[PDB]
Amino acid sequence: DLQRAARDAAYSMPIEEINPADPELFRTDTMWPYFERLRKEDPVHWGVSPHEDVGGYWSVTKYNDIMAVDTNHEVFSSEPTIVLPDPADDFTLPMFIAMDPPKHDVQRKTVQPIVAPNHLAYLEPIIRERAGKILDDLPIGEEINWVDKVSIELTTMTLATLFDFPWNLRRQTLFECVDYFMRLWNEMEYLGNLILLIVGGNDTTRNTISGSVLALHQNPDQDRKLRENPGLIPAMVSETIRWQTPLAYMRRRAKRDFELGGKTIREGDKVAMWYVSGNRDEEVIDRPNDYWIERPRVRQHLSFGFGVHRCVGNRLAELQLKIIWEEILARFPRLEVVGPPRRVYSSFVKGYEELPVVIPTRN
Ligand code: HEM
Repeated sequence: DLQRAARDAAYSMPIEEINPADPELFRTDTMWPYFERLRKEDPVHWGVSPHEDVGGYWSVTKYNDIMAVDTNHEVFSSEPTIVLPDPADDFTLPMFIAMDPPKHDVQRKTVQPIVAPNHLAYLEPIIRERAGKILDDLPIGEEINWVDKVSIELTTMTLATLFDFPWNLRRQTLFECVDYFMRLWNEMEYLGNLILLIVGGNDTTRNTISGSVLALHQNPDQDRKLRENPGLIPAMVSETIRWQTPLAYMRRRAKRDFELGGKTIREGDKVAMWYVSGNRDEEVIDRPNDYWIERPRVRQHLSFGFGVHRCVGNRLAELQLKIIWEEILARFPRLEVVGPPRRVYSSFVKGYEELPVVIPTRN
């Protein structure tokens, strides 16, 4: 089908021309063969994009390589940004994800409370109630865009719930403040930090909900295993977060000359940590291109990163999705995917815009 044509085109073409950051590979879902080939023949790979903002950059495609970059913030700087294209000046709000340790470590401490375990324990029964209602309102035996009707709805609910937003003069004035800045974003320390949490927990949680549904459509063996024993939901949530890799990569910038995969990454070079490709390294992961809930070491995966920038919201994400999926199995014995998805046109955000689903029956 498509996956074969791309395998042909990828192994055929001259390896230096492989530009993994092409967003048209990620939307057509044809990017796996390119990454597989690099993983073998050119693990640390110099490529060039047609786009200026990007230009030439290193693709780090293997698990251990990626870790060596992620964990080493002395050499590999999260400044000035963490996406490939260099910063404009549309949005100058201070993101601590694109800040380096001393300054970075301080700002992070300001958000660790809001995602602390005793606060998660407060939120759980609320998230569950609220998820329960969103799901009780879905239509039965009628086709819906799962992304708009379920993933966005549930994702919006969680973020609202996290910050006790509306869903009174100061509570209301803060929401409005936040809504303002989030709109501008799409088109000042503590405010950025709060905007980062929202941005960093929106499309990632969204896409993992849409992801799960497709994964189970593609593996009816593993749907059965899940509905038979619901104790496997946290496993399934892990394996989806690997399988789907909502943030495909994160970039860094070398502060000195550095040797990785026997190649000299030069000072000031851009380095793309391809988590999407590292999550499928045969060398570290058994049966990497298999949706496998009961795979051993289900938790060992790159999708939340490693090192000082490791997703601060990882346990909230896993608790959100756990509750969501408890509540989904309770209500719907089938989530039949009736048409092919329509994927986001980005090599950063690996996600869905459309996912046609029918829910036949309830309870
Ligand atoms: C499935 C869900 C999620 C995935 C896959 C994900 C993935 C990531 C990744 C890959 C990073 C960068 C790691 C690195 O550079 O080494 C990151 C950072 C971050 N994520 Fe998430 N994330 C998820 C959910 C969330 C949630 C729910 C929140 C907040 C409620 C959140 C907030 C953040 C923040 C604030 C950062 C920056 C951390 C720092 O700079 O120290 N994420 N996330």
